[PDB]
Amino acid sequence: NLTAAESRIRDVDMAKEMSEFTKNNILSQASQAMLAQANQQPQNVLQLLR
Amino acid sequence: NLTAAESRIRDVDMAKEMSEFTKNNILSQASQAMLAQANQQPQNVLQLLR
Amino acid sequence: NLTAAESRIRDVDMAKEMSEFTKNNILSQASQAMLAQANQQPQNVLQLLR
Amino acid sequence: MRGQIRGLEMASKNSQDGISLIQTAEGALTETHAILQRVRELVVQAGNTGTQDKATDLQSIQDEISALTDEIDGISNRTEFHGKKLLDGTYKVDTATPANQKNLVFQIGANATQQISVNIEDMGADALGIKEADGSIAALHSVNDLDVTKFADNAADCADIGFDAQLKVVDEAINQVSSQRAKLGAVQNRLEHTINNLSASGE
Amino acid sequence: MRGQIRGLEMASKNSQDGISLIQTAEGALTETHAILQRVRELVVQAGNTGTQDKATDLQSIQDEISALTDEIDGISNRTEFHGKKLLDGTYKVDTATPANQ
Amino acid sequence: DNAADCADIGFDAQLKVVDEAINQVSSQRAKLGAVQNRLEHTINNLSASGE
Amino acid sequence: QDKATDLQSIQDEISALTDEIDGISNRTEFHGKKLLDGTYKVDTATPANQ
Amino acid sequence: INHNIAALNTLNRLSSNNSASQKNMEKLSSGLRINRVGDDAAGLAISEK
Amino acid sequence: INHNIAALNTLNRLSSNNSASQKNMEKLSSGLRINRVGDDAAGLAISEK
Amino acid sequence: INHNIAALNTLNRLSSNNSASQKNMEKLSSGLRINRVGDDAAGLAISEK
Repeated sequence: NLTAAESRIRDVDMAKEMSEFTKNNILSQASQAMLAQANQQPQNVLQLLR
Repeated sequence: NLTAAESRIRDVDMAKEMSEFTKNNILSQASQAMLAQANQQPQNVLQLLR
Repeated sequence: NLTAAESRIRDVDMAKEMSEFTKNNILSQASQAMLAQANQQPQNVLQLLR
Repeated sequence: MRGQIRGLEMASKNSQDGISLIQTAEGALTETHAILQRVRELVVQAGNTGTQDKATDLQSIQDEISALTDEIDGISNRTEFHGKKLLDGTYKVDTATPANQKNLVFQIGANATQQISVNIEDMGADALGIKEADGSIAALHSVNDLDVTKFADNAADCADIGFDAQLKVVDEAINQVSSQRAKLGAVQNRLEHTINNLSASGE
Repeated sequence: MRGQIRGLEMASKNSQDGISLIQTAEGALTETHAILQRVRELVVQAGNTGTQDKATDLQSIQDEISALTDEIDGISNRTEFHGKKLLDGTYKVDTATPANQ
Repeated sequence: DNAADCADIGFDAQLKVVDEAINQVSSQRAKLGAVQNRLEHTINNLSASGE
Repeated sequence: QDKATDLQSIQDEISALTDEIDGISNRTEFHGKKLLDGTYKVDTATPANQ
Repeated sequence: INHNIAALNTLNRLSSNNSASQKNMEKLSSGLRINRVGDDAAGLAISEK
Repeated sequence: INHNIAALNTLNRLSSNNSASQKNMEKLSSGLRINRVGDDAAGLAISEK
Repeated sequence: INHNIAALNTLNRLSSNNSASQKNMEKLSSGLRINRVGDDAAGLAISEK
């Protein structure tokens, strides 16, 4: 019972923590896409310059 | 922890440093546009000459 | 114990050395990107020429 | 404004460095803590074997225990971040003269009084106590565990030979280490919240 | 007219600066709020563990809680925009003397 | 030796005086730019007087 | 976090920056007249010296 | 305006999400949500006694 | 940042877990938790007298 | 006036912005903001000890 309790504290629902892992990766890479699109506006400003 | 600390010192937020890279390029090329327009006034002075 | 010691000297943490391998590749290819962007300024100078 | 901003980025880096310092302390306290687990086992079977084994075998168990102790003093006297020993009594939580506390006041912001204090205290003599540890008890119970030949003299009813007292003070040392680690991890959480705040201020 | 206009552009910039000030306050309140989430968890398992754990372990949980509190006072006493603390009791919604608001 | 409570070793005092120096420099620069604006207005006035 | 030594290194950088401050205040000249230095104290104790 | 993209918040966001992934790895490689002392202090001390 | 992955802790973790597996083999191939002198000293000496 | 365009400041500006881009490349090709000793001295020495 105490090894069970310790486990419920210390251990990980590694299935759930993997779904979370995936999720955080997708959020990172999505933010990276938003960065890629974000760095495209000043060039349009340059098109306006010439 | 010390490799982490060294990294926080030595390394680059290369995403941020790329957004900066882009930015500095756009400022350069914009200044170049301003040069191109700047070299057009003396010719108008010449039009005034003849 | 001596085969262990020799191994600790001679052998490679090939996991770590692969993470390093990847890393050095990314630094190379990144430097190559910086070269690609570096060779774009003289052409803007040419745009200023005409 | 600009000065504030650049000092806020530097504030983020500051708090990150502080977290790392703490993580060093927490690896050290982690290993120390595992040592105290092993010690606790050795005290329990010192309990039974004080009524199965001889004083000799208890001297052997004691040799193992004292070795583990020398590792405790070792970690407390080698654990350094930027060459500054953290675990040792350098940062006594409350010195008798409060001037001597030398508290870890990390920078958290970019302006005055935007700091957080931290304290650490751990070594061999990290057992029970009030202001000092104590004498025959509660300092050596982490340094020189009594299960030498003493333990065969009595079961629990001397308070400095007794099983119950000794083990109680082992669990006390584990309580102090666990408390310290808990505080430090809490500081890490705090500093994380601060990095986010500084990020928004930079925005 | 011209004076009005230039003051209207300045009015736009004014309100934008105000939004930013608020955004600072909202990052601060965001982190404070997440702290209170953690606290709530600690109070719930303080609920059960008040009938599983000892008063000692509740003292440890309490150490974590008080730390989180010191972060609350921290954010309320460090959150500044143009060096002016926003969250603290400087701007009590209704002072007993309304002159002090 | 100390955190903030000597006024000549303290963090808060030192940093406060750094921001003070920045305040004096920024004040100076502000005055000077103001002089530039003033002088611009004067050039325009002189231009009209020349007209 | 750091020792008094590392603070001596930071101090070396700071004092260098200072020597640049005195430098700019003792080199900034227009028509060979130093402007930034104490030549034009805003309010001399003797106002004749302003 | 060019000196300041609004999407710097995407960089703070990206660093935060990365840090999330870092905690995820430290929990999955270890199988422990108490891998580091931080992120659960009380639960640690309970689990340790 | 590229010179330093956070998942180097996965390599220290991986070396530790491997070492655990190594002790496991040394105990299962031998059937002895006192296979090497280390990892139980007092229990050894008791078991030896 | 013809011997002196006001936009010479665009040339000093352009050289400065170019130099910024140069530092950017030296940081991105290297992944190091301490690539050269300059631009962070104290941080270097700390990172070096």
